[PDB]
Amino acid sequence: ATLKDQLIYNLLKEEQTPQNKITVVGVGAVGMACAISILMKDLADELALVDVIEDKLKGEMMDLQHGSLFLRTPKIVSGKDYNVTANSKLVIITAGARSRLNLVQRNVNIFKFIIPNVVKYSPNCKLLIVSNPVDILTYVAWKISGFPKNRVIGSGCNLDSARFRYLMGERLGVHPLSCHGWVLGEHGDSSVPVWSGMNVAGVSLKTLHPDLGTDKDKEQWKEVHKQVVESAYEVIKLKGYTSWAIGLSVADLAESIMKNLRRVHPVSTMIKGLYGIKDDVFLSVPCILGQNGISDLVKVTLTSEEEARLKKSADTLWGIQKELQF
Amino acid sequence: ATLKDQLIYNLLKEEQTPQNKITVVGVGAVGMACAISILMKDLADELALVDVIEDKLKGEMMDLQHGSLFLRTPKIVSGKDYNVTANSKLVIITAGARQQEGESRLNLVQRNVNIFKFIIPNVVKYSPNCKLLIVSNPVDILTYVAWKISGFPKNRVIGSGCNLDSARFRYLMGERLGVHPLSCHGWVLGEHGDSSVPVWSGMNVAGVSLKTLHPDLGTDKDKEQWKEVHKQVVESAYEVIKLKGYTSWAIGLSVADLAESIMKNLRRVHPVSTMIKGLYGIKDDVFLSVPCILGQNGISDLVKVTLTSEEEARLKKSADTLWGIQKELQF
Amino acid sequence: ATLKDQLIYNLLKEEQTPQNKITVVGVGAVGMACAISILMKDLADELALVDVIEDKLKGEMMDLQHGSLFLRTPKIVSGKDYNVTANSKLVIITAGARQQEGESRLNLVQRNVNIFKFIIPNVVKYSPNCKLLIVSNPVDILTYVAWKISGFPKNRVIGSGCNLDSARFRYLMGERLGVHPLSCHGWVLGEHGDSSVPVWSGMNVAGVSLKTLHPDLGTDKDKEQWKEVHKQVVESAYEVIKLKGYTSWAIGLSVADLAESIMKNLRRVHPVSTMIKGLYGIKDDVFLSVPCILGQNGISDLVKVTLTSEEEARLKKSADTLWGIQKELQF
Amino acid sequence: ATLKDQLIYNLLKEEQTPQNKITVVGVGAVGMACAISILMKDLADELALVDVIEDKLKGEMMDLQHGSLFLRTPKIVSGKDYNVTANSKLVIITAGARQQEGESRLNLVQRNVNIFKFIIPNVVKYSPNCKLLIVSNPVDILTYVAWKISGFPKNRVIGSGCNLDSARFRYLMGERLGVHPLSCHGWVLGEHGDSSVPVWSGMNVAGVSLKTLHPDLGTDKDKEQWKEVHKQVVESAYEVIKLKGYTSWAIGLSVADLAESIMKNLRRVHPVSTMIKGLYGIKDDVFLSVPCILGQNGISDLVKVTLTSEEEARLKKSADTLWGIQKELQF
Ligand SMILES: NC(=O)C1=CN([C@@H]2O[C@H](COP(=O)(O)OP(=O)(O)OC[C@H]3O[C@@H](n4cnc5c(N)ncnc54)[C@H](O)[C@@H]3O)[C@@H](O)[C@H]2O)C=CC1
Ligand SMILES: NC(=O)C1=CN([C@@H]2O[C@H](COP(=O)(O)OP(=O)(O)OC[C@H]3O[C@@H](n4cnc5c(N)ncnc54)[C@H](O)[C@@H]3O)[C@@H](O)[C@H]2O)C=CC1
Ligand SMILES: NC(=O)C1=CN([C@@H]2O[C@H](COP(=O)(O)OP(=O)(O)OC[C@H]3O[C@@H](n4cnc5c(N)ncnc54)[C@H](O)[C@@H]3O)[C@@H](O)[C@H]2O)C=CC1
Ligand SMILES: NC(=O)C1=CN([C@@H]2O[C@H](COP(=O)(O)OP(=O)(O)OC[C@H]3O[C@@H](n4cnc5c(N)ncnc54)[C@H](O)[C@@H]3O)[C@@H](O)[C@H]2O)C=CC1
Ligand SMILES: C[C@@H](Sc1nc(-c2ccc(Cl)c(Cl)c2)c(C#N)c(=O)[nH]1)C(=O)Nc1ccc(S(N)(=O)=O)cc1
Ligand SMILES: C[C@@H](Sc1nc(-c2ccc(Cl)c(Cl)c2)c(C#N)c(=O)[nH]1)C(=O)Nc1ccc(S(N)(=O)=O)cc1
Ligand SMILES: C[C@@H](Sc1nc(-c2ccc(Cl)c(Cl)c2)c(C#N)c(=O)[nH]1)C(=O)Nc1ccc(S(N)(=O)=O)cc1
Repeated sequence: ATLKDQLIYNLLKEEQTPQNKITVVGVGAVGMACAISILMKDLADELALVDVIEDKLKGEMMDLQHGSLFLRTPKIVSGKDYNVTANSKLVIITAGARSRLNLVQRNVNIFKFIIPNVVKYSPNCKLLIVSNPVDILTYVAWKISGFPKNRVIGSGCNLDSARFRYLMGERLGVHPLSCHGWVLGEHGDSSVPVWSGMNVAGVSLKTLHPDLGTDKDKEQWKEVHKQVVESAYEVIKLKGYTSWAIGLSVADLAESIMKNLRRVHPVSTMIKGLYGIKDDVFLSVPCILGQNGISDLVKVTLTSEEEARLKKSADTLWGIQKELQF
Repeated sequence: ATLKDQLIYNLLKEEQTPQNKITVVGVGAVGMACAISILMKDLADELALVDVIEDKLKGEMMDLQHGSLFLRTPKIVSGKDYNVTANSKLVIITAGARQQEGESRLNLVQRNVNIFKFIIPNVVKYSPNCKLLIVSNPVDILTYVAWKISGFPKNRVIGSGCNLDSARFRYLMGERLGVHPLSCHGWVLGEHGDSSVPVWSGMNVAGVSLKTLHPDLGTDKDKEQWKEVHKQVVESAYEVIKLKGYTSWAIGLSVADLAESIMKNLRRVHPVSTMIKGLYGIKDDVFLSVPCILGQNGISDLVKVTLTSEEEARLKKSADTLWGIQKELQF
Repeated sequence: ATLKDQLIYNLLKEEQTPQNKITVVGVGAVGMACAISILMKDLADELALVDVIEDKLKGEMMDLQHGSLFLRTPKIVSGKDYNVTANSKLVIITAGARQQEGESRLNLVQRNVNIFKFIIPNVVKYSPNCKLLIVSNPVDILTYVAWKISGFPKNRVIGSGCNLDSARFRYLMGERLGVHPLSCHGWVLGEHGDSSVPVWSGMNVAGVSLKTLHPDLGTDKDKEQWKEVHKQVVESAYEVIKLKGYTSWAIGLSVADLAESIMKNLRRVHPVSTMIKGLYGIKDDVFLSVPCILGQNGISDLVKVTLTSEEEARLKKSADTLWGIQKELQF
Repeated sequence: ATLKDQLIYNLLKEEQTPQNKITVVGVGAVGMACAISILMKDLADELALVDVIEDKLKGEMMDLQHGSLFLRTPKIVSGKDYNVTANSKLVIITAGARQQEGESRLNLVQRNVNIFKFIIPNVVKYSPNCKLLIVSNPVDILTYVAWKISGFPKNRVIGSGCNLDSARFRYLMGERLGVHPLSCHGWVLGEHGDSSVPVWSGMNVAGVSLKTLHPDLGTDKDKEQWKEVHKQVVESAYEVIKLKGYTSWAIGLSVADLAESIMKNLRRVHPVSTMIKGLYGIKDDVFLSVPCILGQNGISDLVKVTLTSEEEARLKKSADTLWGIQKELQF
């Protein structure tokens, strides 16, 4: 018989449906950073990669597979066909392009193909949307998939808040893990730094320093949030794109989802009902993440100005959204 | 009183050196895969990055920094100037030209040797007690070059070598046998390149010799053509390069595997590029992979593999080929 | 208008079924060491503890829970009633009675049978599809007992067997050679404890066979007395018990390693106790350790190790002894 | 030659000191919990254990060693003689007496002072530059004793203090809110144990102050009696002890978390016991818990929490009480 059969006696020939499977759709810079970060955190027992560029997709799969000895994810697969994504617990969408409106429409056209395919093979997965513009595309994925809002999550301001805490820790000489602060609302340009919640060891910086984040602030802490916004552009300008930070951010979200941790993360969720907002829009607020996606959200007390900014974002997003062609 | 002063009382200042600093030279596809892997393995308390392309360097540094919340490495720095690398315990060199589709790693010698002539003395100046881990291709030749230029004892000059080839081999073995690569044991030695040598005589699962079970294993007569598995290992980089343009993730993980053994003084055995003079009647100062014990002083010991007459001939051929190249280098 | 409602808006209250649940039955030193190791390796999303000693049980649960901030297992439960164990992927049995001075093997085994007669039906009731991992001694016999009572297929009943014996062997081997145990390979098979069998032919570093280098290895003509390494594997277990009263840490770590392969579907090879009828020469329903492929279905395959005449005879004798005892048991 | 010499060619003999060494003094339930958690977090390249009970010490050491295959800490040692602790970066003291029937609390305190009178000089002798982490109770008093005896600067003497109390508080908060403790923020400061102070103003999720949302929080008029949460923090300490006889897992995990920040120079903030003279009107040499930045040189900075008059008066009362005891201790 074969060497295998001489070496190994078989008790039974499998095979179970995937138990802890994650799919990443789009193997560009962001998708692959998510993939490697998820692999090194041992979050999945099966990883599937999808893309439309077939040679790239195969080469990325093979590169990862060659590192199998150093990982604890025993099955890595890829394909243009969504059959490879069947029974995923979590499906991460990083596909797309990176004026504006026509760009949104290009990514919407992409989602019109991707989302139905995802749902067909994993009708009960959680969807985590990373593609930009992320808040708008999370709404698009929600409408197309027909999923309940708990199962559709935008990476949203998780990255923005990580940047903010990195910058805060640099200023204070404290690890980011111990520097707490929340950036909410729209990802990117219009995000909102919640000054009232910035604290170390529960000590409110705003209470110590009333001018915190105002124009008159002798220390111009507002510049920290300015950097949060601008640093996103600077990284793209410097290396051409961003990958590592978003990959790590996404793996953190995936960790709460896959392990049912119920930690709180600022991610994009359907916010209709809050802050005078009455349109189907997705904005980041702090959400409890677990095996059922977003099960709960924190109602952050916002100032008048902060609420106004979220409202303005909602209006803008809805304005774009009600013109999109599905 | 500033906000910081209101919030935090300082007991004492003055800086201290990092305990476990790693530098990566070259922030291209390979350097950054090494960086992320090392970061996610929590091996370093400081990571330094160096490159000659200043915008790319700063951008890569910043991208990693923005991921700090999710890491356990509190300081990430970068610069074109090697002062950013001072006091490194381990310095990983990934800079230089890579082989294009259909090009041999051996075609990169002039380019990369010349780059090493600038890099290595700079590294040594700022971290005279570091271990050097060479990744740039052709890796065996460049380990020899790094060793010669640095003036380090050879224990502290390590080539990533066949750790990756052996990983690939065990991956493919595991796919054939239906076993995780961790449980499939098999060694690929010699050149990290076309002349590498699969040690059929040592392949096993649970200590059961595959060659004993299957005498034709690895030969031309083999009905299961296991030699094709080694051919796949040889061709793997070329195939991945044809498909995605370069290789990155597997070598990044391989390097982090080696870094872990060194930084944590594990004394695990890995096939890495080192001087093999004195083994198998080889008299030249040739570098290529054999199994080595890796720890805090780098390579402390070599494991002497018993090769068949056929395996030993192939290894000697690999050594002959590589020494033909090394010997013509001028320093 | 409770603080919770002011603070948190609930989107839905649904389902909430554990996806990666593990139960430990028995919270003595072994059970709790398995528990802490499993927690620190992030293997489970829910951990359940069962024992008949209620105060001890609640105390252990609370002590683990108070450490929740430092763990990534969000739900830890306990109870004397098996409803707490519902929907476990893996159920680890460390419960049983300790042998009394002068008590016969049969009397001790029978008491454990009687204990398993209460435990196993309750486990099966609540997790009909779980894998069972038996740790309780005598482990080879009690693995058989759990298989008989549960009615589970062979693949889902696993004895920790010689997993710990082999880890001890590799520690001792590593110490002699100055190599990390990860890189020292060697297999102790058959009966856990006194009658275990060291497979000298498989002992190697980097695929280099120690027996081939040193043909007297393991014999009485061996001037280096490598046989003493296996004698230490056997004696070290008793020595630890005499010194600290019990063993806990090493068994905890070994069980966590098995749980990792099972929970993550790794298909790594481990030396564990499995129903060995029809193989290695044996015709009775007995469980002994051989290298087994472990993953999400428990033991899906096993490795057929080539044994010397002596090694084979030792396994056969163990099988004869085990069946001699088992055939007298009252179920 | 020997088998070892046939198998392995040595390049280097010269060994080097362990570079990230941790010692645990006292191998009771607390000490061994600290040990296993530190081992499973890969914080140390060498672990030393010290106790006065020789058989127990050796057995614990061996049990850990036997688990080496599953660990990344290549050297574990033990001894009654403190030479085994030489060159430790961090030394964790969990050694203590047990109060006896009829014994006064002050008498028990002095018996632990007498224990430290022997331990601390020995630790200082072999690791004059280490950080001391005091866990032994009464922890705040004994941290002062260790500081006084050692002559170390305040940054290198750290009491476990309210690290555990705070972890318990966050666990309980998390249960009430249905949120992971990692995302539930709240600080218990001052004295470890009975007289600890829950800082209501700092309790939050996502930076949303519970005290602002719910002004009655932490008062007797609290319709939800959140004060009961802190009551459970103190009460649960006694309940675990009553139920299982001692506490181990939670303290061990909390100590490993502190060790992680120190060994990896993270500069995270933890509630630990430190010299507070000069704060809150306190003018005596007393150690109480406040949030401290922990890194390579121990406590480099502390956070100056804004406290209510009532909260400030509790710490002052605690300091007066502790000083009154300390001035009467016999050194
Ligand atoms: N939410 C956030 O914080 C961040 C979001 N991003 C976004 O992530 C997206 C990707 O970024 P990059 O990876 O740098 O772009 P990229 O161009 O390198 O990769 C995109 C990949 O999507 C693939 N793709 C295109 N159409 C597809 C389809 N119909 N099905 C499957 N795959 C398809 C492309 O072939 C390409 O490989 C962009 O939208 C970018 O703006 C980037 C950084 C941060
Ligand atoms: N040992 C192994 O198994 C593998 C080795 N490699 C080798 O690694 C090397 C790098 O590959 P990639 O990162 O894909 O190339 P890359 O082109 O993406 O990056 C190379 C980087 O080296 C930098 N560099 C060039 N000269 C420099 C100097 N004097 N100082 C500092 N930096 C300098 C470049 O600016 C560039 O950023 C190649 O030689 C490649 O063949 C690649 C894969 C595997
Ligand atoms: N397979 C191996 O390599 C090793 C196996 N062991 C075995 O593991 C077993 C446990 O060891 P220890 O924890 O030290 O003993 P232990 O006596 O400290 O703990 C046993 C626990 O089982 C509980 N128990 C008894 N009857 C029960 C029932 N009907 N249901 C639930 N729980 C019950 C006891 O109350 C006790 O808490 C022993 O049989 C020991 O020999 C120990 C070391 C190694
Ligand atoms: N700070 C905290 O949050 C907590 C502190 N603790 C304290 O930790 C200490 C230890 O707790 P357990 O491990 O349960 O006590 P234990 O009595 O079980 O173990 C104490 C060990 O200290 C050893 N020891 C006594 N004198 C010694 C000496 N001169 N040199 C070396 N070792 C010596 C004993 O021999 C014994 O092995 C106690 O003081 C306890 O109160 C306990 C729980 C929490
Ligand atoms: C900081 C830039 S960096 C950046 N931005 C974009 C981007 C974002 C939004 C739009 Cl509308 C367009 Cl056209 C491009 C792309 C891309 N692609 C990219 O690769 N990088 C960014 O992400 N801006 C941003 C603005 C609004 C939204 S939202 N609230 O409408 O969802 C999302 C993102
Ligand atoms: C090394 C001791 S340490 C030890 N051994 C025992 C033990 C083991 C077997 C028997 Cl038959 C008895 Cl009566 C006691 C107990 C217990 N209880 C204990 O607490 N510690 C041991 O586990 N021996 C052992 C012998 C035979 C078997 S088997 N092949 O029959 O399953 C399993 C183990
Ligand atoms: C909740 C008990 S649980 C407990 N408490 C004690 C204990 C604590 C304090 C004293 Cl003064 C005495 Cl005599 C015993 C022991 C012990 N041993 C034990 O094993 N468990 C506790 O730890 N109390 C405690 C009180 C005061 C201090 S302080 N601020 O004066 O240092 C520290 C701890």
